[PDB]
Amino acid sequence: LVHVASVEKGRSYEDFQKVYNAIALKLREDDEYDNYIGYGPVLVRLAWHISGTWDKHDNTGGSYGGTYRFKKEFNDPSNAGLQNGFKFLEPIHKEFPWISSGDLFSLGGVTAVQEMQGPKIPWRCGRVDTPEDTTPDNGRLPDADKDAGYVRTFFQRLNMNDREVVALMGAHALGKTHLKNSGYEGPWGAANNVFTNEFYLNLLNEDWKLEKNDANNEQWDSKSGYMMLPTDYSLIQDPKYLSIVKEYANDQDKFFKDFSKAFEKLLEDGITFPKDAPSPFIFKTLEEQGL
Ligand code: CCH
Repeated sequence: LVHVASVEKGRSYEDFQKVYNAIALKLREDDEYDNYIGYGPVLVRLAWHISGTWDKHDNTGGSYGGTYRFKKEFNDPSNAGLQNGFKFLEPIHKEFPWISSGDLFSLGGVTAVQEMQGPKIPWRCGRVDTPEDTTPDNGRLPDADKDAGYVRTFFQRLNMNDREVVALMGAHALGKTHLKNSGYEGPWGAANNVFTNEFYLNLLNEDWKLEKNDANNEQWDSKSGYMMLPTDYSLIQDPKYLSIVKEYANDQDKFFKDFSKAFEKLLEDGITFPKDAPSPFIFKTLEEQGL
């Protein structure tokens, strides 16, 4: 399996910037979502979910194919709640029908992060919609009631090392868990719609109590009213993870750089970019454009 990136016929950066801007404008507009959190977080999760199905062993899954659009993947239990992100993007697609699905899903994640004050994430176009037949089976996404060993092992399937894993996990500063969706309830911090290193700070500074939730699952609860998943928690239980956690808790800049690189990589896994492919684009935020 080889997935070669093929630029949408006759489209350029400017063409992408527009899709970006549309998404960005809509985020700005549809702010009531999830008790005023906004769709930022959900879009970041969508991009990660369409990308986390990848399997470095046989190259199946990953963002390339836009397979999320198919029932199999769409109805994946680990995907519960992602439909709100889809529905959000649907009109955008209608407006820009020439964009491939994988390109759209992934671009919304990039837009989200940058509009939420995150770092700039270089992005590449070229994903090609694939047939229903290429939809990976359910079960490729990670479970939350596990530990560091599970996490290390899991992430390896996507080629991510310790550092990448910790960086990537800081995405948990955003949004929250929802009982009805995953069997977990509560946010991980206070500024849930702004990109910061809050995650690490929380993990290291709160007084966490393990408790069972209404779904009968364990989670670490803080007095402040925050929560952490077992998998999140495991980042402080593991010696190697822990020092990275500390480094990020100490330097947001470092965090941002590392996050940026890992996120791109995560979104570009399983894809082959020809020599003549354009460089990755760095989009301007609304604010940078005075819009
Ligand atoms: C870089 C992206 C990223 C990584 C990587 C990543 C990795 C992990 N995630 Fe996550 N995720 C976000 C981004 C990332 N997460 C974001 C953002 C959300 C918030 C969504 C929302 O607020 O609707 C978000 C929500 C949840 C939910 C809540 C679902 C609900 O709505 O009820 C669960 C459970 C959960 C489980 C795990 C586990 C397990 C892992 C890996 O081990 N994540």
